[PDB]
Amino acid sequence: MADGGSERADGRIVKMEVDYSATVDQRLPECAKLAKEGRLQEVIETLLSLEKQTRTASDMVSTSRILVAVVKMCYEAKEWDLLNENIMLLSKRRSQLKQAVAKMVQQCCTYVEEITDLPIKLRLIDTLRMVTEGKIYVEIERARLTKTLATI
Amino acid sequence: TTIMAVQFDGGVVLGADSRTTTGSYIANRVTDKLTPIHDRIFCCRSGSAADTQAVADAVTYQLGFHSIELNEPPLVHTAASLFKEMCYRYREDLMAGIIIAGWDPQEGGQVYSVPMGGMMVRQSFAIGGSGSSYIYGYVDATYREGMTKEECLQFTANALALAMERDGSSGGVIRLAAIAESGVERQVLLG
Amino acid sequence: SSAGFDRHITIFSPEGRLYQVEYAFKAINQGGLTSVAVRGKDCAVIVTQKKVPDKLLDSSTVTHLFKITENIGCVMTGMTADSRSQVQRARYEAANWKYKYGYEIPVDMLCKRIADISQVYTQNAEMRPLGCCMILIGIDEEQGPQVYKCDPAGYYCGFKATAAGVKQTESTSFLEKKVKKKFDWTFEQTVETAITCLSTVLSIDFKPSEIEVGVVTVENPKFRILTEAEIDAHLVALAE
Amino acid sequence: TGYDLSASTFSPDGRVFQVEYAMKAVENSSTAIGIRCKDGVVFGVEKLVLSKLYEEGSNKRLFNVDRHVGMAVAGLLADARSLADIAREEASNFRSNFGYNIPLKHLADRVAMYVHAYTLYSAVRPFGCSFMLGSYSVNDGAQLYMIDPSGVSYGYWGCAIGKARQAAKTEIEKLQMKEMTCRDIVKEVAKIIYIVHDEVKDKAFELELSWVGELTNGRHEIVPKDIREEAEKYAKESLK
Amino acid sequence: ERGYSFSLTTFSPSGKLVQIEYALAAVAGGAPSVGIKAANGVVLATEKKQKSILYDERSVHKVEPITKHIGLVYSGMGPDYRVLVHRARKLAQQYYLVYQEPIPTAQLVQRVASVMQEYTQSGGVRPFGVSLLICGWNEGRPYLFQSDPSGAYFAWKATAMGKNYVNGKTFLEKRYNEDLELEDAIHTAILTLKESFEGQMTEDNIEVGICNEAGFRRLTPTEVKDYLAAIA
Amino acid sequence: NQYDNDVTVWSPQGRIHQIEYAMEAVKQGSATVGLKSKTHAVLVALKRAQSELAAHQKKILHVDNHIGISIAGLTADARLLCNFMRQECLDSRFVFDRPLPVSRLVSLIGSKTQIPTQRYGRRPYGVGLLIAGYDDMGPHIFQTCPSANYFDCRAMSIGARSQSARTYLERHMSEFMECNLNELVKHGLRALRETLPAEQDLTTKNVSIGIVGKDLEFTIYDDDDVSPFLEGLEERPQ
Repeated sequence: MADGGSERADGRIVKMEVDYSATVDQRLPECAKLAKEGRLQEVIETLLSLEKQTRTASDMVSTSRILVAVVKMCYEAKEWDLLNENIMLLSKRRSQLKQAVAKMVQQCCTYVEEITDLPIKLRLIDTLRMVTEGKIYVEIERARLTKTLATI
Repeated sequence: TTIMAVQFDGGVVLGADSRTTTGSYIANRVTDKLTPIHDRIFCCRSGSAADTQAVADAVTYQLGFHSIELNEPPLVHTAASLFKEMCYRYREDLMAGIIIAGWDPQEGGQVYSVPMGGMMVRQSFAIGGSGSSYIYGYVDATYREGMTKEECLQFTANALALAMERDGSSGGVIRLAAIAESGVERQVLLG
Repeated sequence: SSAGFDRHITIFSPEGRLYQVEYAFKAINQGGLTSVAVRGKDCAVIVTQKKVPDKLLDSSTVTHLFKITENIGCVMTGMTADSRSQVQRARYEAANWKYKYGYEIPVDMLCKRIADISQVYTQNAEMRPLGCCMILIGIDEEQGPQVYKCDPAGYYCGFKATAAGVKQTESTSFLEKKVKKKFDWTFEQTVETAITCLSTVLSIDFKPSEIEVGVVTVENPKFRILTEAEIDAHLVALAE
Repeated sequence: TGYDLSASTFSPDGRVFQVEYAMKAVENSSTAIGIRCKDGVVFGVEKLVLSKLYEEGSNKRLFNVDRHVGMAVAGLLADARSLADIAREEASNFRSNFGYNIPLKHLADRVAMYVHAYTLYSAVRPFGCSFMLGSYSVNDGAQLYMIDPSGVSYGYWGCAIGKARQAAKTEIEKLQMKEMTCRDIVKEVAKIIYIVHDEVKDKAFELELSWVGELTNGRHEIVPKDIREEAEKYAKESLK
Repeated sequence: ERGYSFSLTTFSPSGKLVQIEYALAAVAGGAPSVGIKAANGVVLATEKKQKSILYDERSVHKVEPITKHIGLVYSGMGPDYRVLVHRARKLAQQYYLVYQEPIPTAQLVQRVASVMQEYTQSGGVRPFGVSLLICGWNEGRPYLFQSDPSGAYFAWKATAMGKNYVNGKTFLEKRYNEDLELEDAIHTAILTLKESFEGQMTEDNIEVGICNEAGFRRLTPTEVKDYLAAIA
Repeated sequence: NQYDNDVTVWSPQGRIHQIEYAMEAVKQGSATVGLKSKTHAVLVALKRAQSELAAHQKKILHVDNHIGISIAGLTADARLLCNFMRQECLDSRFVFDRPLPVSRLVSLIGSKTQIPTQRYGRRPYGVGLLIAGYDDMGPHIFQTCPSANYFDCRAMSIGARSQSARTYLERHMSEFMECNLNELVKHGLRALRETLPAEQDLTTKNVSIGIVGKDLEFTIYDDDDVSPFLEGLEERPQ
């Protein structure tokens, strides 16, 4: 079943420039349902973590120009929509969040040696408003520790 | 005193007069001859007054306890059995004529007759009381199988109106009640 | 210490106590279950989980939420054999109130009749004192909702929000912190606190399949056991 | 010790050992299972023959209480024949006062109260029996019930009484319950009796099967046993 | 039962009864209470606590009326109290059906203690664990009596029961005089109940019933809130 | 040991010891053997005498015209169940005007002995029976016990050293269908003589035979009419 999620991620990374970005939002609620269910062997927490790593790679390559506040809006519009569908836990504890947080601060630390201070402190002030009242628990906290070490 | 009960394709239709006499004096112009035992099961009592009020309370007590324990709406045949057990056991001490009629989810609409001996029999229509001897010929030539509800309301209205006119012990006002799956529709007529 | 046969039958101790009855208070805790009662401004919620150990067992013949009369429901804790014997007594004396007196029994007067019977079992020494608890709800005319609790010693009192079962001293400690801060209580405010108290004490955060809700309302005085779908509806609604 | 002589006394931690003692009396008895398919209930009792020790067909534990109600007693056999007289007598008075057939939900309740009444007093002892109640009705389907010596009685799909209790219901739940005709279930019962209880302690054992459901029109009777005999022929196909 | 009926209270080798002395121990460790008889009425004052803020006070009542002019409180245990209340309720009715006249207060206490004594000699049962304070204003003079689990009646001017009753006993021995009024009696009754109380004394922590010659009257919490201003 | 006194008290092992003590009282009695065939229900008992001049104590006793029993316990509980047993047969005779089937008679007995084995203050009936009847579905042999368990057997023996009698009936159980009366009886008294020491035997002074059959009312033979049966025997080998 994650072969469908593999071929849709294979459909996105080739077609970020050809296809328009709203089709990623038209493919957003499908991967939201694939992250929701959770099965034994077909889809798994590691395959869910990789499919979010590929879209956040496609959303950072798309927002690698001066226009950055689409990935910051659409993820926040994704994380808010995933809260209102699910009950209290989002789906899991680590994979959908902590890798992608460690992805973004890896993207931020790579971009800061070329990019200006504006969209990255827009990025830092958006994730500081995330990790002040969203994911403030342990597992993990080094992704927040190097965040405020890069923020300072 | 004249009581009346006719079943149809849905539920049943009940009816009685309202005149209570003490032998030549009207002690009560208007009387609820009919009695709610349960939400879908009525009776309509005849004969004595102190006796039939005594029995109808005890049956309402026993059927009420039995249905809560079983946690379902009861059967009309179950309620007809309980009048039979008391009136047969105390047939030397009770002068009671009861017609039980009510809607049931299992078997639709039912009419039973428990006369003063203490037997029990299901009928399509059933009459009773002191004025019921005057409408035997009318109810046999007018009843036709397969009536609607409004035909039965018109049927019992003409049947009670004749006996009230001709019998002296029967009269007052007409009380009707239509029990169905939906609800109980009670009304009071004249004519 | 022990004098005579004060550990065995219901007589007094030299310390002015007795022991069989206070053994019966922790005869509930072998049941392994906890039930919570919360009264709001126009409702009264009963919530109780159930444990289903076997897949070869029904999901219908298990729930302790019983119906005494059409306007009075209850919940039972303790052991099960003593519980259903207690309920048939309550069903029986509710109906005798109708036959003798004519009107519907108040929920307060029923707890006197139960606690009197439990008194006598304590009282005469040659019989067992029936260890199981009792919680009632119901709507009174010109008095609103009520919540009571009979005990196997034989006493009762009214409450505002009081749990029973295994966990009380954590459950009642939470309800005190909930009540004394003087919040509003409407309907869903009352239902959500009855879940989250049982949620935080048991520390489960469950699936809507174990608990049952038995609310009664001023607008609808019929005792009503909630559907599993609408139980799931309240649980996701309080979830943010 | 000291607290485990009467049924009126409690333990210092709050249980009753006389009920606890009678529970393991039933556990040291032979295996009897009961399972319902979608249109009926099948009973199965492993019945031991020592060398000859009787006829072929003495002291059957498949009693026949009502016209549509069965039994699967196991435990102390003399007390089981007492309950069969009580359960028979109860259904008759339901027929006399009322006059439709006894529902199975009542007959579980009315019997288990009489079991529970013998767990209070120091005069009488608890029964040492446990049994299954199986019925079928076109208005209610089939139901299957289960009474312990304490009196805790409720619904099952598949249960098992005797020494092989946890060992037998391990593989009952492996089957299906809704997608089964009871005629298929009959040979499915017989393998489980044949699977469990290896003949190390007891060489000879019988297999009595009883069967109420849609095909028997609600009337309860024994299977045609010598007729068609397809159970044991299919049961001994499991040699490896 | 079977027909055992053997009394489980016999004499000690010293010559005392053991279970009644143990039943008095349960009374002494109960809720404190006080009653004062003051030449125009009698005032009963109990002391009602609640282990939580979750209980309700409009439900369980300690001061309980009997006829129209006879009140009754206790100091022992709870469920046994309600038994002999309902017993005394019916016991005052057979007086009124026969004699067509309200029962005198001395006549109840002869009958209630006769119930309670005869209860201890019979077999299979334990004694009660309740002592009582009965009062009433019959034929001009008011009355105040006290019973016990043994079944013995007394006639106090002012007594106390429950916890620390000897401390309240010496306090009334200096506080009470030959005569007061009714309001002064209420003021000293709250004073002696405030001896062994706790810090919160609200309208809910105490519960007071009086007997006028006009009749029995139970005080609502409004006046008890108003009368506790500058209490003791 | 403290829980081996009352009937009401269970055990921490799960077995009521007062029933188990009553089983041992049955083993103190003398031996008796009941067997059947297609048409007959012969039971043979073994009498004992107290002294050389006293009479032998009787075992087989008449109940009805088609039911007779043997005895294996106390004698008070013997006559107490016998007077109950006579009473039940004539009531069905007076009401339905038919003889009782044997199978539904014994369920009244197992119900009767149940009550004193549960209530406090009662003893169990310390006695075992061998009922031999005949009805519309053939002869029957029923044994009982103080544990209120009745058994539809085809041949049993109870009393003292009844095990050696059971071992005889196991290796001869096939022969018991196709035998008429003479080899039916002289099968049965071969079972009692294996319950004897090797210096005395059946002397027509310590043996009774009860036969009930199809056209044959239940008849007790003793001390005169046993000598026609005690012929065609053999000594026991060494």
